[PDB]
Amino acid sequence: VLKGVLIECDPAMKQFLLYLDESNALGKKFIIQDIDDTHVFVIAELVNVLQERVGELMDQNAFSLT
Amino acid sequence: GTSSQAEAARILAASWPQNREDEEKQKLKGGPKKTKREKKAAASHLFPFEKL
Amino acid sequence: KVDEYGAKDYRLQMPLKDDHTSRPLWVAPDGHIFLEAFSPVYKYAQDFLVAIAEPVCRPTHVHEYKLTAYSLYAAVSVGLQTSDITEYLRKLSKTGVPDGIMQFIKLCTVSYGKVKLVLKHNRYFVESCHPDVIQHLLQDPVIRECRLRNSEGEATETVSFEVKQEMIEELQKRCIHLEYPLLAEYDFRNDSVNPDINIDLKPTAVLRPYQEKSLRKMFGNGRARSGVIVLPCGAGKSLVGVTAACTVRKRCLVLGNSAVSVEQWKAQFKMWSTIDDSQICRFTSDAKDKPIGCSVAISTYSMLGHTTKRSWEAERVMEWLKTQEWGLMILDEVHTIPAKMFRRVLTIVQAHCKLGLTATLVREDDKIVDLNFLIGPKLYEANWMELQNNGYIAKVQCAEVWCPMSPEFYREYVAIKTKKRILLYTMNPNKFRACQFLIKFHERRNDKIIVFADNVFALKEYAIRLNKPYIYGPTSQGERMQILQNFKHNPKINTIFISKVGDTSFDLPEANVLIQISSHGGSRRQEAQRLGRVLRYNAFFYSLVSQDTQEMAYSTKRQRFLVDQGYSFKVITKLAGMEEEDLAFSTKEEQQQLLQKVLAATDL
Amino acid sequence: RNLQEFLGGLSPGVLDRLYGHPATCLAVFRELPSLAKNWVMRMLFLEQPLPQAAVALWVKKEFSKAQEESTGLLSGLRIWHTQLLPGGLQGLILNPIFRQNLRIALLGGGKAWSDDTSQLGPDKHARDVPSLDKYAEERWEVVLHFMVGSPSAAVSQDLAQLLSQAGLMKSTEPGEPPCITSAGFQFLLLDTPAQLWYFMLQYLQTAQSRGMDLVEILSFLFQLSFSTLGKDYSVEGMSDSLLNFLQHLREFGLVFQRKRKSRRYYPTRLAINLSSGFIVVETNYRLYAYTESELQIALIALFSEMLYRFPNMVVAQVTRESVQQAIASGITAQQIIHFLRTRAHPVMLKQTPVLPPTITDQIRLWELERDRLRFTEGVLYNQFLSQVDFELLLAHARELGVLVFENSAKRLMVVTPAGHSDVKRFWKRQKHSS
Repeated sequence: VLKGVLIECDPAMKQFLLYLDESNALGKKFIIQDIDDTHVFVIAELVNVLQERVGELMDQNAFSLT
Repeated sequence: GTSSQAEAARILAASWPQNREDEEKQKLKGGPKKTKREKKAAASHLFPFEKL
Repeated sequence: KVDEYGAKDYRLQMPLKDDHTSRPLWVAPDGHIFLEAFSPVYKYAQDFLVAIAEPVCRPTHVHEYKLTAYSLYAAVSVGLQTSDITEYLRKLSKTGVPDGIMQFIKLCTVSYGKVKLVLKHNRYFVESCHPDVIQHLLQDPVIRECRLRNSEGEATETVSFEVKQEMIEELQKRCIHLEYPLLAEYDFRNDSVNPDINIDLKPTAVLRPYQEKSLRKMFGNGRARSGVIVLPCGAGKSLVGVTAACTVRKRCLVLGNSAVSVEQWKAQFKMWSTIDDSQICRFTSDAKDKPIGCSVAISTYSMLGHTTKRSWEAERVMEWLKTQEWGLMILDEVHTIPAKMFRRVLTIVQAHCKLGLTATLVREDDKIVDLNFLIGPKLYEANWMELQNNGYIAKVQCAEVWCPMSPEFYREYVAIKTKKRILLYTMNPNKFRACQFLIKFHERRNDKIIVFADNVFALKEYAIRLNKPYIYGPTSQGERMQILQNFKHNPKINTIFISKVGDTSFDLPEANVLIQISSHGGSRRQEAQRLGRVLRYNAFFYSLVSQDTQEMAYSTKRQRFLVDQGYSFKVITKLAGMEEEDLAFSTKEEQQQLLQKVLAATDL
Repeated sequence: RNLQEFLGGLSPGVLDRLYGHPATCLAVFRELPSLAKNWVMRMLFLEQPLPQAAVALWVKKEFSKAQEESTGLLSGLRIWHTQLLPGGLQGLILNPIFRQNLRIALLGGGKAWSDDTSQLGPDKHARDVPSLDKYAEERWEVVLHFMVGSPSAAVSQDLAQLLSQAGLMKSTEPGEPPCITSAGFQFLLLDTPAQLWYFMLQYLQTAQSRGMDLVEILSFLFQLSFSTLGKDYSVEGMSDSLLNFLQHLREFGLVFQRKRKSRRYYPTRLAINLSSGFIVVETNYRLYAYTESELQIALIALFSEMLYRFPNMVVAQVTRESVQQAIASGITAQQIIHFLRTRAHPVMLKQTPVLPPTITDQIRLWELERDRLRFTEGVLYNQFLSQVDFELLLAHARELGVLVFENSAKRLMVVTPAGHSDVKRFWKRQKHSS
């Protein structure tokens, strides 16, 4: 059996995480099991770096007016 | 393929900004309309293709 | 000055709030004006502020204007004096004028008429009422090269001296740095040296009151000075130029950008000026209607500033044209004046008044500041919101509707970074379906549609898929003309595709729907021009972008001009009846087949 | 929660005792829906119960849903009760005590709600309506500052204990001031009448802890709600506990009283609205607020970036970063939209809707950014050899109610970490039985 965290999101972010898995942008292949087209199963010990990467992607193409 | 149409419609129609708007709609709209003027304002601010 | 919440707070600076709110104005220490639109004195305050400052944003409720040195120069150019402007600013302040604005206004307004630049007998002179300023600027090394041969003292009457004609731009740039701005005032009432022509506009071309304000501000005290007038393309812009040319009553020179704009200006003159075809000439190496010996000459850029060998007939025409003075040199699309070769066009010809007209003054590379001294100060800025409130400009319902990225495209979008992702979000199947749905919906209701789309490579498969006319752009001259001619008066065909060709002032017919896809990077000018092609909710235009891509940031950063103009972009995330009818790319098979052909570019 | 929700959860005896005061009956009546009010007025002079079908035939078939909702609300509030009409029929008649008190409050009868006001003559230290409003605003601002924790606000220890019980602020370490939680921020963002009503509801839910009569407090509060602004009333004629409660009102600014021993008290505008604009929003994401108190400045700065502060004006810009930070602080977009609508300048009221749709849509979209990713800890099962074996285990997990996600196509399922042990034992037991 596998223990971790299920992440549900749009297919765009799911495939972005899939690309991060193969690109080794975090240092390892911690994206272990893909279960659905919109759901993934990732180990929980590095959810923070994934959140940081998602935030960077989101605010990169944002052009904050501040 | 018959299933290809349904799969593409499911993926495209509800990819990012529907999987949370539909949830909010299902978890809301319990009370009645406050006033009829809200519908008038919505009709005035809505584009013609959103009225049909 | 204090940053308790990160906001520049000036509560202590201006406490003069005696009684109590009747003045709809707020001032700032450095400089800024805030105006309340919902006031009974709104019109008078607007008339006062326009003549003294340029706007920075005009939303529906609280207008914001900015105070600049050139704005004060323009204000003092009109009959308004320092005492009047100061007392009226203090009259409507509701907070008290800070003691940082009065000094700035005084400094700006003191040195306005000290130095003038005049043209006489094909000679440029600089005249000063106060002789001391001549010695003050004499020590400047850059000015010394203008005189030739050293221009001893040009003892006349008032101390003046000649300057080099080809280096007039450098001294104009230096004078503002020396806090001695130059003015270009042409007193056309009394010349007796110029052979004034018999031009006279017909008394049937009535003009709207907003054009009256700009024209009156141009001629404040019987003289015409160089300036910039900003009016929408749908509004009357060429009419203002024609009226100005008629009032000046001198030899006029009109400069356009494209080889078809000269025909537009000739048509405008033939429509609203009552001038025989013999005097009107176009100098664009297409018909050669004897430009030598003409009253009004219309030509275009990129030909007056040729850096290569010129045609023999063109060389003779240029030699003739560089030998006489010009009255009210009219420039069109002035926004793209500060270029490498377009600036010297001003210095390659001699004219008294330089009148520039444009609809989209916004430009990147912050070269608009150079236009302040290249031609003159920003004279008039039309308020688009009140212009469309009068009903003479179509109330366009701006829309910003995005489409999600299909999974078959997003993997490749995030995989590639070497500039090959431009086509990817451009050819988004979801955006294609949205565009097709909009096209069909607006055709079902008989609405004229213009579809702008850069990246003509994508536009090829975007237009041939729907089997609709498109302008590749280097097609021909005749094909584009006939396509645009049959576009308007044909119910069978009412939608066309344009590839960056409609990003200028053309003769495109009236349209109600505009759909732009994959425009340029951050060109606010391009989007403003495209919006200008619709107005003339009568109409509405849509912009399609792809989520989670650079197009989101581009659209956000390129709409900041229109929101300052007062337009609001409603976000549309769902399209009603998307699955009601059949659209292209319905299944995944053709969507994934599109990947091979969109990756088939491989331009290496 | 609204008043009806609180009243419906009370025992029938409490509801019956509440109706004994004429002021309470009017407050209950004005909370009823429009259809309910007509039924109450029609049945005002009826001494006989009416058949359920007869009442049901007054409304049309299409609006039967509203009729059912109103009837259910009336039954829950116990305004009327079903009577066994002779012949097997069911009769509906209003509560005699409630009906009599409502008629007295409307037609007249009995003694006045207040004891008297002319017995003591004119007030020696009477104030004015603007002074009362200023005092109420100062008290409310002091309370809200004490919620923040600034030393400028000093209140009684009982108020701090009440706030701690309300959950807005928690005192993790004794002696040190409590720290305001996310619920505290949400309450602070709430509207002033809404904040007053929430505070009163929290007081009433814990009213039994102090040994105070809920009925008396509710009756006195309702009487204060209908009181005329600028007119004092006699303190005498009330139980001591209520007087103590009145003192807390003096702390909250609802009721003005010069001295604790004074026999006069002046209701304020805040007390009137307890029973139930200066911000201009522009299409360019700009807020122009005609306010001077630090309270409104702080509230606006909670969800926006401040730019300029003129002595009578605040110019701020609503940006994505500021709204994201405010949401991370715990405030939802709906609360921000409601706050902007409530404080909307009268000029914007001409627009329909008052706030431009683009700004509200942008705020809602910015709210949706935070919850883009959904996280659910669990255990993944992927070692199913047979479909039938997978189906039985999935059914057992669904019976346990610990399933999070299922995929019958690939025989994949996820269960909660707590329920993993039960699923493991069940799977092991099934193999043992095999």
